[PDB]
Amino acid sequence: ELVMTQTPAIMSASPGEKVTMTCSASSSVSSVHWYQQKSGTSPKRWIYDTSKLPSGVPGRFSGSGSGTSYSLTISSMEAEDAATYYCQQWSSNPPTFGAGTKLEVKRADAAPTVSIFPPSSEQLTSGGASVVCFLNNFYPKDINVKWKIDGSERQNGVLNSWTDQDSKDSTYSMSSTLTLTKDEYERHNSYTCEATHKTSTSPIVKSFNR
Amino acid sequence: QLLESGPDLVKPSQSLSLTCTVTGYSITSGYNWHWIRQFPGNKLEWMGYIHYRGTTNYNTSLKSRISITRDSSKNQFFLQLNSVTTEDTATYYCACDDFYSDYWGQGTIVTVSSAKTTPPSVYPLAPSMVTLGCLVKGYFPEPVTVTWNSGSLSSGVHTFPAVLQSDLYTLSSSVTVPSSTWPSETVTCNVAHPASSTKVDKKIVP
Ligand SMILES: OC[C@H]1O[C@H]2C=C[C@H]3O[C@H]4[C@H](O)[C@H]5OCC=CC[C@@H]5O[C@@H]4C[C@@H]3O[C@@H]2C/C=C\[C@@H]1O
Repeated sequence: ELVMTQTPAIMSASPGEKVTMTCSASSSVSSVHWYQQKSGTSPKRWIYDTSKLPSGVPGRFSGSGSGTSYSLTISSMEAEDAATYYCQQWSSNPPTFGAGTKLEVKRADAAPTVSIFPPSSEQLTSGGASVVCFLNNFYPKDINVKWKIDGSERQNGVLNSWTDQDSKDSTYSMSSTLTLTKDEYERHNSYTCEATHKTSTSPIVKSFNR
Repeated sequence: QLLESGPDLVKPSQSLSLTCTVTGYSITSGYNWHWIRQFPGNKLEWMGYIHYRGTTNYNTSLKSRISITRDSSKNQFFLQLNSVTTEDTATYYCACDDFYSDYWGQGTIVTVSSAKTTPPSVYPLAPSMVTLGCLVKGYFPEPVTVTWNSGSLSSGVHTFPAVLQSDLYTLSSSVTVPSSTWPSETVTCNVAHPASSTKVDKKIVP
């Protein structure tokens, strides 16, 4: 149960930048381990026994520390270093892990490609009706979506999901699903997906008429 | 080298059992073989390990409920976690290390819930480049796997994290291809839900 606080919780860097993250323990620990984890894959030891590099780990990585204050440093950031880093201590059982530092890689801004989709026939047949909207490959990761049916905003029945930074183009994506009963759907004509992003003052809109 | 296998879903108060099949190296030759889990939220926790000499070392907070054994003849080791609850829901990985190096499996997702296993409904999302989609909803538990054209279409694909609501999950996946390839050629999302033994191929027609 000893607690490792990792800082910052989230951070971004352009390739080439020096990167530093800290691991501060609530109690004395004699050492720590660092793990790198990229979206969709298992954790992997990146630094062991606080200053040591396992084979295959790039030398731009280094770790140092003592007592209750540890840190991991990247001399020169590369796009392939984007991932979440966890520190772990094994001085006491349980060998507690930190909550992690999510290192993201920055790139040029990019507006989202927005696509809307009416409910399918198979679903309508089941008494259900979902309208789907995709906001793909945008950057920064901050974005909003708003549903409008015949002009007025709709808030209930909306489920949103966000992907982690893309590994090839470093963009983010979002999916918004609006579900209504089949009869509520057929009581209206215009369905709109509105996306507000940094790359544009006025929101992007896509829509269809029933 | 190592692959986890076991129940997709367990009910509370039951015992959870998992197997790690190791190939390429003998679990009796060296390394410590662990079981490590990650709860939704990305919080990691080492559960314990079985030394290559047959010896054990557990996480003190799980000591009374856990048991790690092995079958040297089949070169696999196991995890048993008694009296589980909705807290135990996590992605479980088996791994091995010798301090200087470590190796991990792919991890297997285990959900502890008394909710009803439900097959998913797969709806096609039709509308230079065109975006298509696939809405997978009304299922339980996680996970589901989604591929496009049996996996031949990989880039230009975005599969979004499922969202839970009222004990049912909803997930979507988009694929972006040239207008030259669609509707000209066929695009199909392949959906699998091992927990209900469901496999669906939904062709995306205009
Ligand atoms: O009984 C002494 C000490 O036992 C612990 C000893 C070592 C630790 O070994 C760690 C592994 O190197 C590491 O391998 C690879 C990947 C992920 C995690 C795994 O974590 C292991 C934790 C382990 O801690 C054991 C129990 C903790 C303190 C005990 O006082």
